[PDB]
Amino acid sequence: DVKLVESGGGLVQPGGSRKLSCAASGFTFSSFGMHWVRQAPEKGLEWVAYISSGSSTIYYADTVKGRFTISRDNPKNTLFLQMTSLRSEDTAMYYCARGDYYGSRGAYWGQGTLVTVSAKTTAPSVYPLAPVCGDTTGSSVTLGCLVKGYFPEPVTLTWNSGSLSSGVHTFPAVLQSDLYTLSSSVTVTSSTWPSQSITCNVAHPASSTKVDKKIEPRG
Amino acid sequence: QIQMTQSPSSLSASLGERVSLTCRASQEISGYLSWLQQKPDGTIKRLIYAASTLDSGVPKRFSGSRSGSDYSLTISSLESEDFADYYCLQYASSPYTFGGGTKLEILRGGAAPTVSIFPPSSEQLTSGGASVVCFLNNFYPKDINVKWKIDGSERQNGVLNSWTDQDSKDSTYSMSSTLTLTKDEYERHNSYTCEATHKTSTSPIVKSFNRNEC
Repeated sequence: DVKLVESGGGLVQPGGSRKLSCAASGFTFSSFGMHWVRQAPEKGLEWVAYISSGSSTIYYADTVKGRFTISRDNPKNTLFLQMTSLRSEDTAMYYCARGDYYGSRGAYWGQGTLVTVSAKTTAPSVYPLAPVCGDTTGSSVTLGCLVKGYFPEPVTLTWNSGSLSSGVHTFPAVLQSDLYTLSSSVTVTSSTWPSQSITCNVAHPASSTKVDKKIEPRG
Repeated sequence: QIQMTQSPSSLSASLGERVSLTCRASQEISGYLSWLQQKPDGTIKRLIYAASTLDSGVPKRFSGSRSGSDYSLTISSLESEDFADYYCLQYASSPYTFGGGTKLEILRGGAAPTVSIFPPSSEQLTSGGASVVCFLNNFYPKDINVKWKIDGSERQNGVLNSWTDQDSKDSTYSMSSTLTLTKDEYERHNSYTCEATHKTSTSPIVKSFNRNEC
């Protein structure tokens, strides 16, 4: 099925620029117009720009009119979004879409690319939450992982390199001051832990931080 | 640059129910209006174009209609697979505009949270900090109240809560409450309590631990 991978994003100092990309695959890129839609944190989708396959027609939202430039590389199956004079109002998750908004498969990692308009990167500190008390569920025991003090978002978190996917809740990051804290809880059978080694894998791309923290007995 | 007015901003509906989302344009658009659904994974997917023409593969239980100014999406019979955010789009005028959107929450049976508390790790402690975490898992409704109590007294400062969006698989929510103190405050109190109050119970769900004795 059609796949579409957004991939520019990152921290940008206000006034700063960025150039996003969207690798289209699964269909004849050259025959379709494309869109760039964005979505602010506590706001809904917003259309950004449009470009015909011949790049002969180009539409831009009043908001980004004059600072963003849409382009595409037909023989390279790629869409681009050149951002410039980046306002904090530009801080949002960016998604590219086929002209007919055909529901497309994304990247193994997710959908869209986040770009924050702000200040300073900071690496998170990953801490393993073991029970001692860590109040199970029943004959099931829950374990956690706390990623605190980081900037900017996102942080990727998995359990046992992704093998452990059932029972995990990753609560969304919460910005306090100008740093984020995120946590994930995973529920296994009383029989799994501590026997089967459970690890918390955290990745904060924005700082090349990658840590694996094994949850061990105590609390 | 036509303004699209969408309603309702949000709603909870039991499966099997009928849902009607409505979109109004600030000026004529002659039926050039689409209804897309943004799935929980970010995926945007058009359902209807030209106001009432379904895209292929789109389930017959979705249908659009126009009533004067009103553009209406109707979902006769909510399926669990229809858990998403719906937006309407006008593609009549050169600067395309979306509707405010509608956050759909699937109504469900009461579910009491499964409360668990976690004392500060040794790593954090050596760092001079102490974060006590409490996970209130798989409950419904979303409304829940968490209190932190150091020794007897209820602490309000330093709590950082975060909710989970409705689980697309079991229609429940989860919460994560964190109290953060310095290692010196932590080290000089004993019991650390996290008590949650939810519709499913009369008495608070309480979880605690006394530090002391490494």
